[PDB]
Amino acid sequence: DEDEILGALTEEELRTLENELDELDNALLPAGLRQKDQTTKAPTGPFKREELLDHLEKQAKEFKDREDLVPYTGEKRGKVWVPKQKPMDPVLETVTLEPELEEALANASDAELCDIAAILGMHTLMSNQQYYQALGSSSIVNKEGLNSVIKPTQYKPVPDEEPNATDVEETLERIKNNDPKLEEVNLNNIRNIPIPTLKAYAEALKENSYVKKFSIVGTRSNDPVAFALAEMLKVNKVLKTLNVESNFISGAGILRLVEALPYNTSLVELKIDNQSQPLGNKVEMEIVSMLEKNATLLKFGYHFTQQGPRLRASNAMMNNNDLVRKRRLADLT
Amino acid sequence: DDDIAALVVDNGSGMCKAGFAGDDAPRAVFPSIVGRPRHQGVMVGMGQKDSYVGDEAQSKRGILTLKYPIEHGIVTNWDDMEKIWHHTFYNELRVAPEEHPVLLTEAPLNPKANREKMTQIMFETFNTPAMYVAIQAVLSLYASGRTTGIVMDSGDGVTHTVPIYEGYALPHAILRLDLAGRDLTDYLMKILTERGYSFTTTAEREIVRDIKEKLCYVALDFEQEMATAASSSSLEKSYELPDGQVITIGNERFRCPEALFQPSFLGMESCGIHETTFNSIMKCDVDIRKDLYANTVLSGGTTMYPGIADRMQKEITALAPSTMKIKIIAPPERKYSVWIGGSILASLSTFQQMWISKQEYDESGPSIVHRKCF
Amino acid sequence: DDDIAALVVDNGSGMCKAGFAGDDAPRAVFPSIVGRPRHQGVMVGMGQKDSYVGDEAQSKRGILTLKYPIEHGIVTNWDDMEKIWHHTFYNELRVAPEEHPVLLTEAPLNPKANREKMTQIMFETFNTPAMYVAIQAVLSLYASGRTTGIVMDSGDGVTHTVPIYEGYALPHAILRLDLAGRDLTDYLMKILTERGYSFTTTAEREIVRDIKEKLCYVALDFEQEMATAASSSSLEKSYELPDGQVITIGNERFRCPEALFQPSFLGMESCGIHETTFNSIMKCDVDIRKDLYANTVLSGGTTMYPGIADRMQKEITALAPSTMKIKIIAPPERKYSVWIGGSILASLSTFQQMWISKQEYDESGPSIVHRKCF
Amino acid sequence: DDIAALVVDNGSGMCKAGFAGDDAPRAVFPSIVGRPRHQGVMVGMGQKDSYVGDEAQSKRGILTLKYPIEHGIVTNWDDMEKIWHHTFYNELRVAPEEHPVLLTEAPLNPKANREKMTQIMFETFNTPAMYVAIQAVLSLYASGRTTGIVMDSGDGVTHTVPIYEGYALPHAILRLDLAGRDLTDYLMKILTERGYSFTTTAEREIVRDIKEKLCYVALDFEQEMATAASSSSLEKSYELPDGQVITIGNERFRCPEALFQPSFLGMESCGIHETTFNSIMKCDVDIRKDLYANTVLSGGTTMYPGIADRMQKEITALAPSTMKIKIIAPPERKYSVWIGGSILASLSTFQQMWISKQEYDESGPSIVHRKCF
Amino acid sequence: DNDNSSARLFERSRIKALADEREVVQKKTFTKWVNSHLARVSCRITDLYKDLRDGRMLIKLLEVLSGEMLPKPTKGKMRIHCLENVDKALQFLKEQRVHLENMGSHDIVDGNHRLVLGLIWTIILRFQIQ
Amino acid sequence: MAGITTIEAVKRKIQVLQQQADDAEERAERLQREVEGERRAREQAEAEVA
Amino acid sequence: ITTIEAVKRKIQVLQQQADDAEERAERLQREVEGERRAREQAEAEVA
Ligand SMILES: Nc1ncnc2c1ncn2[C@@H]1O[C@H](COP(=O)(O)OP(=O)(O)O)[C@@H](O)[C@H]1O
Ligand SMILES: Nc1ncnc2c1ncn2[C@@H]1O[C@H](COP(=O)(O)OP(=O)(O)O)[C@@H](O)[C@H]1O
Ligand SMILES: Nc1ncnc2c1ncn2[C@@H]1O[C@H](COP(=O)(O)OP(=O)(O)O)[C@@H](O)[C@H]1O
Repeated sequence: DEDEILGALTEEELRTLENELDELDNALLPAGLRQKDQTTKAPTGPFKREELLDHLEKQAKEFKDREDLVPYTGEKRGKVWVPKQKPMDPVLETVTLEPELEEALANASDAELCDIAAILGMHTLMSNQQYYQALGSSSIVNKEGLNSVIKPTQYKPVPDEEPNATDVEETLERIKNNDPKLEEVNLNNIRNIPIPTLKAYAEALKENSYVKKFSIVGTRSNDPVAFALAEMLKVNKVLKTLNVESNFISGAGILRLVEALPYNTSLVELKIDNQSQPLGNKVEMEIVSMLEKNATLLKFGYHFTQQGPRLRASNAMMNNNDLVRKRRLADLT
Repeated sequence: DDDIAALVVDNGSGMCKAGFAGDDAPRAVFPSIVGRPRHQGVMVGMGQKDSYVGDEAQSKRGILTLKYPIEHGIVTNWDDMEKIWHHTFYNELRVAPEEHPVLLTEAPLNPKANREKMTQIMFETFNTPAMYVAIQAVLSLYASGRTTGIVMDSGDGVTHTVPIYEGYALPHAILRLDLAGRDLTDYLMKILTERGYSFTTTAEREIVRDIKEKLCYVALDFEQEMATAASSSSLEKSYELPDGQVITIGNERFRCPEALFQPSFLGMESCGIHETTFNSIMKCDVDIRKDLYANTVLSGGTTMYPGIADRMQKEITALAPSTMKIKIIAPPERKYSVWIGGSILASLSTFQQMWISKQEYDESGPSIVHRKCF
Repeated sequence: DDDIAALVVDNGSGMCKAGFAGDDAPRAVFPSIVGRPRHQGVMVGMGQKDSYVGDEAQSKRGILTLKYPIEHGIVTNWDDMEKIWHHTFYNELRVAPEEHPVLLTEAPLNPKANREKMTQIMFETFNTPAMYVAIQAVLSLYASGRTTGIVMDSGDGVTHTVPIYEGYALPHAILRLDLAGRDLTDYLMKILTERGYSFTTTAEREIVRDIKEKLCYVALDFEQEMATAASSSSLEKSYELPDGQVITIGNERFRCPEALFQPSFLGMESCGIHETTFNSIMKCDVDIRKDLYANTVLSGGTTMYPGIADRMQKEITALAPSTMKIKIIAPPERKYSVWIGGSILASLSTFQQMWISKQEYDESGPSIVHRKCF
Repeated sequence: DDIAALVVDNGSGMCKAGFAGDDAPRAVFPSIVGRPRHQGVMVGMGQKDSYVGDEAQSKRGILTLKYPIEHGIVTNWDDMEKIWHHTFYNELRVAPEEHPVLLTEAPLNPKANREKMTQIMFETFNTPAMYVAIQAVLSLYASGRTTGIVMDSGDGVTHTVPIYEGYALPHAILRLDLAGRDLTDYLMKILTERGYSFTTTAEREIVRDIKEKLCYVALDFEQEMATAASSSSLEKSYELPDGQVITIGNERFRCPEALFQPSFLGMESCGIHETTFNSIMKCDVDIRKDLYANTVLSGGTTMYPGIADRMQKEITALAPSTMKIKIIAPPERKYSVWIGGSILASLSTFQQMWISKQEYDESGPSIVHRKCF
Repeated sequence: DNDNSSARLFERSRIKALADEREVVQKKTFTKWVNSHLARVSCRITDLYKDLRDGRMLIKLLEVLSGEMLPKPTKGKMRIHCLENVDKALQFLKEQRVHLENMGSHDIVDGNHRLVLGLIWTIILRFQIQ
Repeated sequence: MAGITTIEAVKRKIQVLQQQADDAEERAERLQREVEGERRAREQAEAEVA
Repeated sequence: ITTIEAVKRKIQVLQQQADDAEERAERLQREVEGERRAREQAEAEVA
C-alpha cells in the first residue's frame, strides 16, 4: 500500500520529499558551499566569554524539572551467579630423602634455590633469561629469585647532540655570491624555516657552481619546494647529493623530482625516505619506469611497497653501477 | 508473538539509541552523559537527584559537570552504565525488561571483561530472559544489504575496519584505530583558542561539538583550500551562540576533519583512515581483494562530514592499482544504520537458536558469552 | 699473509652479529634498526644527523620511528643496508674493511639479485680485496660439528629446513616457510589486547618483543596447559613497563609460540614446523632417512623458547614410524651457531681457494657470485 | 535403438563427461574439492560443507582446495563420490540407473583401485553395466590408426604403450610419474627466484594459469638461454587477479624443459623422448619400422607450443638415420582420451564386452580383472 | 600456436554448443512441468532462472508437491531474507532423504543455471509426489 | 592448589629423579643378562643342528 | 666451596648418568629383540 503509506506521511513532508528528489544533496556545488548557513546575523563583538558563562548558568537555573516515572535505587532483581567451588586435591606426602640433604636445602636462600629449581626442569616458574644463566655454569649465579618481578633492558644513554648552528640568511647570501669555499650546506632540523625562504634557496642554487651536497631533512618542506628543486636540478651541473628525507612532500612533488632526472647527469644519490603519506603504486610505476631511462644515478633510497617496481629499481641501480665498473675496466685496458 | 520481539540497544560512545526489533527507526535517541552538581551545595542542595541523565543533563549545562561513562569504547564507570540502561528501560521505552530480550553492540577488539560485565548486568540486575552481543561493523554490513565488502565504523570512541567475504569474516585483517570524533573536538578547541575563542568546560564541549556538526567539511585539496581561505573570505561562515553573540569560524571549518587523514596534527603516530582500509584490504587473500575494492561501506556518525566519500575515494585510487574500479557506498542514514542492522538481525527466524537464555547462564556464568557469541 | 684475518658477518633479520675469524664468540651483536625523526615535532636530541643506527636508535625510541631493512630475509632498503654495514665496520669493530676479507650469510631460497647487489655494494663501497657469500644452514652444521643431518633454522625473518648427507646437500628437498619472530610479536600484540593493554607504535613493538624474549615458553600439551591455566593462577607472571605500571600476562605466555605449531591461529593455511621437517625428510631418498632422523639440529634465535625440544620430538615421533629412533640436538649456544660455523669456515686451509678476488670481480661483474658460490 | 552409454573421463586435473556417439564432451570441469577455512559470522547464509567442481574454483579465497586424484591414484573416496554425483545429477541431469558407464584408467597403478570403482558404481549408482579402459588405447582409437605407439601425459601420469595391428605388448609398457602438477610446482619454485611469492593452494591455480598461457618448449636450450640472457625481447607481462603486474621472462621455457631433463626436479629418470625410444626398443625387430612412423601424442601436457618439433628432433637423433620419424599431434588432442571412448561405446561388438550387474552379483568385485584389459 | 588456437577453437565451439542445446531443451521441459504442477494454486512461472531466485515459488512448489505444511517464509526485500527462504526449502529437502551435492542457498540466489537445473531434475527424479 | 611450597615440589622432583636413575640401572642389568642367555642358546642350537 | 654448589653438581651428575643409562638400555633392548628374532627360527628348523 504505497499510496496509503505516503498519505500516512505529512503533506509538508511530501512536498519536502518532492523538493529533495528534485534537488538530487548538492553534488554540483563544491564541498564548502554545499552546507547551509546557520543564521543570518552579522558577527558582533570581541567574544566576551563571561557573558556566555553567566547566560548558560541562569539558563540552567530557570529550567522546569523533568520528573522521571521510576526512580533509580540500584535494586538487584535477578539471581546471583554464585560460582561453584571445587573439592580440589588434598594430598600430603613427605619425601624425606636424606637427613644430610634435608638440612642442605632447608636453609638455602631463594636466589640460590632458583638454580636447583631450574636445573631440575621448572622452566615455567622463572623467566627464560634467568633459566638459561642458571644452566650456564656449575655455580650459583642467580640473584633475583623466582617470585621476583622481571624488569626491561635499559641499554645505554646517548649524549645530547649540539643543535644546528647553521644560520639561514648568511648561508643564502654566500650561496648567491658563488662562494668558492662553501661546498656543503646543511639545513637539517631547523625551527620554522619559511617556505619562500626555501624557494629562494632553490633558485639560489641554480647558479651556484661550488656546493656539492644539499640537505633539508626535517624542514617540513612541501610541494612548492619540491617543484622549485625539480626546476633547479635541470640547470645545475655540480650538485652531487640531494637529501629531502623526513618531509611533507606529496606523491606528485616526488614525481616532479624524478621527472627531472633524465635532463641532468650530475646527481648520484637521492633520498626521499620517510614521507608523511605513501606515494601510491601508480607514482611508483612511473618513478621506476622513467628512472630506468636515466643512467647517471647510482644510489636511490626508497622503500617500495610493491614487489615489481622494487625489483626493477634494484635492477636499474645494478645496471648503473655495472656501467661504472665497465668504463673503469675499459679505461684500464 | 514472542512478547513483541526483542529490543535493539545501540549504546554508542557519545550517544545512545534504543528501539524495538522490526522497526526501521529507533524509538529513543539521547546522549550518553551523566551530569552531576559541580562543587556547590547552594539553594537547598540545588541539583537534587544528583544524577541527571540525557536531555535533562544537557539542559542544565551551566550548573553541572558532564561525564561520559564510555571512553574509547571501554566502560570506565559501570554504575553509570546501569543508570543509563535503567533510564532507557523505564524512563523512555517504558517497557519491562523481564519479558523482552536485549541485543547489545560492542567494538571488535575490546578487553574481555566488558562482555562478562554486560552479561552480568543484563542477567543479575534487569533479569532479561535472553541477550546477545554483536559487532557494529557486522550490523552495518547487514544494514547495507550486502554480504561482501569492507566496513569502516567510526564513532565517538573508536574506528574499526573489518572485511567480510561471502559471509565469512577474516579475523587477522580486522583493524582498530583509536582516532575518533572526540579527538577532532579537542583539535577544534585547540585551533579555536588560537583564533581567540577559548572553550574549556563541558558546556563548552557541547557547544564546540554542535559547531563541528553544523559547520565542518572535508576539503578535496588541502593546499588549494589553504590558498583559497588565505586569498578570500567566501569560505567563511558565521555561528551564533545561545546568548546571542556571533562568531566567525572561517579557516577552522576544514582543518578539523583533516586530522582524520593526517594524524600529525593531532600529535598521534598513526596512519590515516584510508591507509587503514588499504592495509586491511592488503591483508586479505589475492583473489577476494577486487570485491573489497568494489564494496567499501562507510558507517557511523563521524562520516557525516560533507565530501568525505569523494576525498577518500581519491586517496584510495591514488593507492590502489589503476586497472580495477573503486566505489564507496555512503548512505545518508548511516549514523543510525548500526541500530538498523540489529533491527534486521533480531528479526531473522534462524537467530532464535543464538539467544543466550537464563537457564544456561545459571549453569555457566558470565563466561558463556565467550562461547555463544562470535 | 697470516696476519690478514677475515671478518665474519651474519646479517640476521633482527640482529647483526660481526666478529673476527678464528674466535669462539662474535665481538659485536646489535639489532639492525634504523630510526628516523617523527612528524609530530622536531626532536630534542640531535642536530645535523639524519638518522640513528643501532643501539643509539634503540635507546631513543620516544622520538624516532624504527624501520627494519630486512623483511622476510629480503633487503627492501639497500641504503639502509649500507648504513648498517658502515656502522658495523666503523663503530663496532673499528677496523678498515679495505684490508680484510668479508664472509656473509644468506637464506636458501632468495631472489637471485640479492647476492649480486650484495657483492656489488661490498666491492664498490668498501674496496674489500676478497669476499664470499655462504648459506646459513650449512654454517649451522659446521658449528654443530657433524656432516650429516637436517637443519631446521628459524630466525627473525624466515624459517627453512635443509637436509645434508655426507656433505652433499639435496636442493629439491629444501623447504622455506614464512614464520618467524616478527609474526609471533604481532600475534602477541593481538592477544595482549583483550587483557586491557594496548600497543601500537614501533617502540611498543620493541617493548612487546622484549616481553616475548623473556616470558614465553612452549607447552608440552596444549589442552592440558589450557585447562591448568584456567584452573588456577600458578602460571601467571608480572612484567614492569618503562612507565612504571606492572602488567600480568597470565594465560597467553604459551599461546604466542603455539602459532609455530598451529599456523591457523595467524590465518595462514601452511603447516607447522614439525610437519615441515617431516615433509622435508620424506622428500629425500629412502636410504638416507635413517641418518636424517637421528641428526635433527635446531638453530636460530626463535628456537630459544624452553620446552621446544621435547615438543618437537613428541610431534615427530607421532608422525614417524615406530621402529625409527629420533633425537633432537639442541645446542645451548645455538643462537650464535650461524656465526660460529662461519668462524670455522674462514679458518680452513681449503677455503682460501674459494675466495672471490677483486680482479675476478673486475672482469666478470657481479654475476661471478653465481658461478663461484652455491 | 539402445540407450547411449555415458563416457566419463576421470583425469587428474579435469573431469570430462558426455554421451557416446557425440564428437565432443558435454561437461568439462576441474576435479577439485574445496572446504571452508575461516569462520562464518553471517547468520542465515548457506551452510554447505563442501564446494566441488567449478563452484570451488569460483571462490578460492575462503577455501582450502584438494585433489581427490594424485598421480593417477584415488586417495580420498568420499570426494570421488561427490565428484561423480555432481557430474551425473547436476552437469548432465541424467538418471544413472538406465545408462552403461565407461571409465578411464592409467596403465600401471594399484590393483585395488579398480575394484573400488566397480564396487562404487554397482552399489551407490546402481548402473546396469560398466567397463574400464586404458587411456592410451582410447587415444589410439581416436587417432584412427590400428598400429602405433601412444604417449600420453596428463596431470598425474605419463605413459607410453606400443600397439601393433591391435596387439598390445605388456612388457614394453612404460610409466613415468613426471606430469603437469610437477611442472606447476617447479614453476612455483623457479618463480621464487624473481622475488614473487606464491604459497597457498589458491595461488597454485594462478601459477597453473600462468604456465598454460606463457610456456613453450625451446627447440634448442643453450641457444635459448644465451638469447634470453643477451636481450630482453623474450619477456612477457602477466596481470594478477588483484591488479599487480609481473614479468616472467626467462622462466617461460625453463619449466617445460624439465620434461626432457628430469634432473631439474632431482629425479634420476630419463626424459620423455628417451622413454619413447626405450619403449620402441623393447619391442620386436620387425614391428619397429611401423612404430617409428606412427608416434601419437595425447593429453593436455603435450599442448606446449613447440613440443612436436623437439620430440621429433630428439627421437631422430636417437633413431638410426635410414628410418623416418613422424610425430602425429592432432589439434584437438586434449580430448582424445574422451573421443576414442565415445567411439568405443558405439561399436557393435562392444555390447558383448560389458560387465553386467548379474555377473558382478555372481562373482563379486574381482570380476573386473577377467573382463577389462 | 596454431594447434593451441585450434584446441581453444574446438573448446569454444563444440562443447559449448552441445551443452547449450541440451540446457535449453531441458529448461523448456522443466518450465512446463513446474507450471503444470503450480497451476493448482494461483501461481505461474514465466522464467526458470528469475522466478526461482526469490524463493516463494520454490517453497510453494514444495507445499503443493509434498501436500504437507511448511513454515512461514520470512518477509523482506533484502538478500538475507531471500537466503532464508531458499535455505528453508533446502532444509525441507534435507529431511525427506533427498541427497544434494554442491547446493547452497546463495547458489540459487545468485542464479547459477547448472545448479537450479540440477535441483529441479533432482526434484523430478528422487522426490515423491505422493 | 592455592597453598604450595617451592621447596616441597623441588624435593618431590629430586625423589622422582633418583627413582628414574635406579630404574634405568635395573633395566640395563636386566637386558644384559637377557642378551647373554639368548646368545648362548642360539649358539648351542646352531651347533647341534649343524 | 659450600654445600649448595655440591648439591647442584650432584643432581646434575645424577641426571646425565640417568640419561646415558636409558640410551644404553634402549639400544640393548633393540639388540636383544633382534637376537631372539634370529634364534626362534633356528629352533623351529631343528624340529
Ligand atoms: N551533521 C553532522 N556533521 C558532521 N559530523 C557529525 C554530524 N552529526 C554527528 N557528527 C559527528 O558524529 C559524532 C557522533 O557519533 P555517534 O554516531 O554518536 O558515535 P557512536 O557510534 O559512538 O554512537 C559526533 O562526535 C560528531 O562529531
Ligand atoms: N631469550 C630469548 N627467548 C626467546 N626468543 C628470543 C630470545 N632472544 C631472541 N629471541 C627471538 O629471536 C629473534 C632474533 O633472532 P636472530 O637470531 O636475530 O634471527 P636471525 O637468524 O635473523 O639472526 C628476536 O626477534 C626474538 O623474537
Ligand atoms: N594450452 C596449454 N598449454 C600448455 N599446457 C597446458 C595447456 N592446457 C593444459 N595444459 C596442462 O595440461 C594439464 C591438464 O591436462 P588434462 O588433459 O586435464 O590431464 P588429465 O585430464 O589427463 O588429468 C594442466 O595442468 C596444464 O598444466
